[PDB]
Amino acid sequence: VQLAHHFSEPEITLIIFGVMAGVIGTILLISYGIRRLIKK
Amino acid sequence: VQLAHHFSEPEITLIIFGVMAGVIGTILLISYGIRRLIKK
Repeated sequence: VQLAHHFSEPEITLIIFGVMAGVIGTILLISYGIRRLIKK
Repeated sequence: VQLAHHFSEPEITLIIFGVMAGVIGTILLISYGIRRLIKK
């Protein structure tokens, strides 16, 4: 993870990041649900 | 995933919206995946 920005604050980069973060949270929830289904 | 610009003018408003949008997109993808599998 070497990112690809730093100077100034690209509003698009942060907005994109927020969208990505929401997707990641949903994925994490799905993984937990999948584990519950399996496990045992 | 609109990118033409025309919803949240303010940053936090758009970044927060993007995060919400990402979660929605993930949910849509899951529904599509389920359909490909074919439920019932």
